Amino acid sequence: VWKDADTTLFCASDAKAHETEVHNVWATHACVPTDPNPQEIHLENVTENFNMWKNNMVEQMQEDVISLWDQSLQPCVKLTGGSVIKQACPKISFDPIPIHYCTPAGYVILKCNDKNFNGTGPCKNVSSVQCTHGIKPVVSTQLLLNGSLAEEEIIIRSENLTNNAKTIIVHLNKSVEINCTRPSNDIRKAYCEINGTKWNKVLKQVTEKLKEHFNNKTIIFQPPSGGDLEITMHHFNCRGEFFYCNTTQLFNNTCIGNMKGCNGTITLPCKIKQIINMWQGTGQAMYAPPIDGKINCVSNITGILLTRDGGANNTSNETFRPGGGNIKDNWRSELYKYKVVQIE
Amino acid sequence: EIVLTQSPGILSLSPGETATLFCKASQGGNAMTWYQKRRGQVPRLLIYDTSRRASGVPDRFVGSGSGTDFFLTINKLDREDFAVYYCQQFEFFGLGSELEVHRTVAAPSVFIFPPSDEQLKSGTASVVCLLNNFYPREAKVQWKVDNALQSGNSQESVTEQDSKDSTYSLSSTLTLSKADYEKHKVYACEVTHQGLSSPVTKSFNRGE
Amino acid sequence: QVQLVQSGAVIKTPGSSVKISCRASGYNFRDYSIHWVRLIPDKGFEWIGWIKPLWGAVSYARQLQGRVSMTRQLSQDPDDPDWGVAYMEFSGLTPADTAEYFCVRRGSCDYCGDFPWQYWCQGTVVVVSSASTKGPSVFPLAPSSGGTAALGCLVKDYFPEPVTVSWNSGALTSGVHTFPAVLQSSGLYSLSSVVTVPSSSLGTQTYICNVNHKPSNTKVDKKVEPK
Ligand SMILES: *[C@@H]1O[C@H](CO)[C@@H](O)[C@H](O)[C@H]1NC(C)=O
Ligand SMILES: *[C@@H]1O[C@H](CO)[C@@H](O)[C@H](O)[C@H]1NC(C)=O
Ligand SMILES: *[C@@H]1O[C@H](CO)[C@@H](O)[C@H](O)[C@H]1NC(C)=O
Ligand SMILES: *[C@@H]1O[C@H](CO)[C@@H](O)[C@H](O)[C@H]1NC(C)=O
Ligand SMILES: *[C@@H]1O[C@H](CO)[C@@H](O)[C@H](O)[C@H]1NC(C)=O
Ligand SMILES: *[C@@H]1O[C@H](CO)[C@@H](O)[C@H](O)[C@H]1NC(C)=O
Ligand SMILES: *[C@@H]1O[C@H](CO)[C@@H](O)[C@H](O)[C@H]1NC(C)=O
Ligand SMILES: *[C@@H]1O[C@H](CO)[C@@H](O)[C@H](O)[C@H]1NC(C)=O
Ligand SMILES: *[C@@H]1O[C@H](CO)[C@@H](O)[C@H](O)[C@H]1NC(C)=O
Ligand SMILES: *[C@@H]1O[C@H](CO)[C@@H](O)[C@H](O)[C@H]1NC(C)=O
Ligand SMILES: *[C@@H]1O[C@H](CO)[C@@H](O)[C@H](O)[C@H]1NC(C)=O
Repeated sequence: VWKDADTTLFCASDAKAHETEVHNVWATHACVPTDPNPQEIHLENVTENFNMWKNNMVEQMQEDVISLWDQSLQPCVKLTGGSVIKQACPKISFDPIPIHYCTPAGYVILKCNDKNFNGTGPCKNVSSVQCTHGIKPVVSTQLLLNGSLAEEEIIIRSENLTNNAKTIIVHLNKSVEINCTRPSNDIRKAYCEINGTKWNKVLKQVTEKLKEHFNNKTIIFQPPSGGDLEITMHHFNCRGEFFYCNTTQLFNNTCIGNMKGCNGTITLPCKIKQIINMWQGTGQAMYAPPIDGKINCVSNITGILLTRDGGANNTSNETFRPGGGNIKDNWRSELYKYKVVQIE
Repeated sequence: EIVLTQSPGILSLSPGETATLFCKASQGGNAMTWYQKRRGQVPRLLIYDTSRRASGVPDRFVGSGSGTDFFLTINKLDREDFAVYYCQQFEFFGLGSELEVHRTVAAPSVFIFPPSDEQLKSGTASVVCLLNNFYPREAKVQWKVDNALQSGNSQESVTEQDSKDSTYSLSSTLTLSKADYEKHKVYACEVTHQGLSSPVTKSFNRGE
Repeated sequence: QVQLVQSGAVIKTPGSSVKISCRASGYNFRDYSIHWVRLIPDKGFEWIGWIKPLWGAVSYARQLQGRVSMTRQLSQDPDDPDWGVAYMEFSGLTPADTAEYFCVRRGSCDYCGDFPWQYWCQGTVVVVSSASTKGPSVFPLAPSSGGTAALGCLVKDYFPEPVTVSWNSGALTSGVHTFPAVLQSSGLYSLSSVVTVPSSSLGTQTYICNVNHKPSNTKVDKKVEPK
C-alpha cells in the first residue's frame, strides 16, 4: 500500500572530487555516491496513474539547476530590475553530468515502463526503484539535447493538445547529431551541421505523428512569431559559451513534403553572445568574450519543443513553431515516467 | 475550432428565482468557463474547470455539465445577477445569454415629435417617436407618411432596463430631407406592443 | 492584489495602427502570461493572442496574424522590480476593428488553466473612423399640449462619442431617459434625451437641456417649450 506524495529527494552521481568542472563541483557538495547494484522491482497486477505535467520531482530538479547556475555561472555584470552587480567572471569548465534523483526512507519511486506512455493516465507496466536514471541538466530552447529517446514510436507529449498555450514535447525515438563549431581564427560567428537526410526523414515522421493527433490535417512549420533571441533561436551553452542558432533551415516544409536538394548537410548560422537574457528569469547577464581555439560540441537531438497556433480558424492544416522556453519542460521530458509514492 | 452555442438568448426571471443557462460545445470532453458582464462593467470570471467558483464568487452560482452540454445555475437571484453571461473554452467563446428582470406587462406611453423649424432651416427633418416605460422590450414601431410605410430611413435606440421599475424606453427617429418632408402632410408612428389591445397611433399634420 | 491598468480610449483613422499598453502590478510579472482579447459590438469576444513575459514568446490568433504584435517591458525600479507592462499593437485598422480591447491574466490557483481569466484590465475602447471631430446640433422635442407630457432634446451630428446631457443643470433627474447614441450613415452620432413631466407644469416650469461635447469643447443650453 502506498499513496501519491511529495517529499525532499536527494541526488546521487559519479562526479569526481578532483574535477574543476562546475557540475562535478556542485554534485560533490550536493549529492551522494551512486548505488552499484540498483534494485528495480516490477509490480505484478498493478496499474498506476501518472501525470508528468504535475510532478513535484520537476520542481526540485529546477531548483537544483538554478542553484548550480547561480553558484557557477556568475556574469561579469548582472542587470536585474534596474540594479547593477559587477563581479569576477572567470572562464569556466562546463559539461553537464548525469544526476540521479532518489527517494529517502518511507518513500519510493514508481516508474512507468509502458512502451508508448505519453506521460499521463494509467500505466499497466509499473516498477519500483529508489532512483531515477542519470539525467544531465541540459538547458536549451527549441531542441532537447543529449536526453533519453522514446523506446518505440515517436511520442507527442502535452498537458492539453487542445490548449494552444501548452508546450508540445515531441519525444524522438532516433536521435540526430547536431555538430556545432566556432572555428579557431569574427570570433563570435559559429555554425551547426546536421545531416539533412537524417533530419528531414525524422521530421517527416514527426509530422506524420502530429497528423494522428490532429485529424490528419496538413502539418506546417513556421518560425517563432516573436520574442527574445533565446527563444526565437536554438539557444544552448557549449563549453561555457552561450550559443544562438537560427533553426529556420531545420523546419523546411519543402523537404518534409515528399523535393530534391534537401539531402546532405544543413549548416545553421550561429553566434556566441556575451550579453544574454537569463533563463532563471533574473534579468540580463554580461560575460567575457569567447575563449580561443576550436569551440566544438556534438550533441544528440532527442526532442523538439513546439507551440501550435490557435485562433478562430478552421483551415485544412495546423501550424507549429519551435518554442516553449520554460526550462522546466526540459526536466519534464526526462522525468515523465516517474512519480514518488509514500509507503503508508 | 470549438463552437459554443448558448441558450436561451434572453432569460426573463424575478429576484429570488433560479436561472438556468445552457452552453453546448461542438466538441465534447473539455471543461467550461463562465463570465458575467454587467452592463458597462468589466467582465468577471465566475466559474472555471466547469464547476469551480472564481475568487469572491458567491455560492449561488453553480456550474456543471459534461460532454458537450454545460450549465450555469444561479440560485436565489439577486438584483446584481441581471447581466449577460458568456461561456468559454480555450480561446473560443459563446455569444452570451442575457438575464433580464421579469415584471408585469406595461404598455408604452407613445409620443410623437415633429422636426423643429431650425433643423428644417438646415435642410433635414428628424421626426421622433418615443415609447416610454414599457415591458417587455419587444415592440414594433412603424412609420407612415401619408399612409405609406417607411422603411430603411429610421433608427431605433433602447434604454438599458430601468434598475428600479424594470421598464424600457425606446426612441425611433425617421430622417428625411427637407424637400421630402415638405411634400407630405400626415406623419404617424404606429406602435404594436403586448400591453396594447390594439396598435396605438400618434400623428401630426405638417404645418398644422 | 493583482492590477492591470490599460491606456486610454483612442480614435484611429482606417489604415492606422493602435498601440495599447497594459501596466501589470501586484505580482511577479515574469511568472504569468498576459492575453489580449477584444469585445466587438454585435460579434462578441475574440481572443487576440498571448505573451509570456520571461522571453516575450508570443502566439497570435491565426485570423489576425500579420496585424498584431505583442511586446513587454519589465520594471527598471530597483526597489519595485516585479511589475511590468505588456503592449499590443494592432495594425491596418478598419471600422470593423472598432471594439473594446482587454488585457487579461489567469488565476493563480492549482486548477486554474491558461484561459480562465480571473484578472481584467479596465478595457481600452478603440474607435476606427475617418470622421472629423464635430460638436452636435441641438434641437427641441417639444411637448404637444392630470395627464403627463413628454419633451426632450435631439442631439444631432457629433463625433466622437460621448456627449453628456443633463436637465436644468442637474436639478431635474426624475423621468429622464438619455438614449444610447446611434451611429448614422454619415459617420456622425446622434442621440435624444427625453423627460416626462406633468401637463400641468408646462406653463409654469422651464425645461433646459445641458449638452456637453468635450472632444469639440462644445457646450449648449437648449430651452424646450410647448409647440
Ligand atoms: C495477479 O493476477 C493475475 C491474473 O489477473 C495472475 O495471473 C497473477 O498470478 C496474480 N499475481 C499474484 C501472484 O497475485
Ligand atoms: C514492462 O517492462 C519490462 C522490463 O522492465 C518488460 O520486460 C515488459 O515486457 C514490460 N511490460 C509491459 C506490459 O509493457
Ligand atoms: C495520453 O494518454 C491518455 C490516456 O490514454 C490520454 O488521456 C491523453 O489524451 C493522452 N495524451 C496525448 C497527448 O496523447
Ligand atoms: C547520443 O546518442 C547515442 C545513440 O544514438 C547514444 O549512444 C549516446 O549516449 C548519446 N550521447 C550523449 C547522451 O551524450
Ligand atoms: C520511430 O517512430 C516512428 C513512429 O512515430 C516509427 O515509424 C519508426 O519505426 C520509429 N523508429 C525507430 C524504431 O527507431
Ligand atoms: C563536427 O564538425 C567539425 C567541422 O565543423 C568537424 O571537424 C568534426 O569532424 C565534426 N564532428 C563529427 C564527429 O562529425
Ligand atoms: C533566421 O534566418 C533567416 C534566413 O534564412 C532569417 O530570415 C530570419 O530572420 C532568421 N531568424 C532570426 C530570429 O534571426
Ligand atoms: C527548403 O528546401 C528547399 C529544397 O531543398 C531549398 O531550396 C530551400 O532553400 C529551403 N529553405 C530553407 C533553407 O529554409
Ligand atoms: C546522411 O545520412 C545518410 C544515412 O542516413 C548517409 O547516407 C549520408 O552519408 C549522410 N549525408 C552526408 C552528406 O554525410
Ligand atoms: C552532449 O554530450 C556530449 C558529451 O557526450 C558533449 O560533448 C556535448 O557538449 C553535449 N551537448 C550539450 C549542449 O551539452
Ligand atoms: C484539457 O483542458 C481542460 C480545460 O478545458 C482541463 O480541465 C484538462 O485538465 C485538460 N486536459 C488534461 C486532462 O490535462
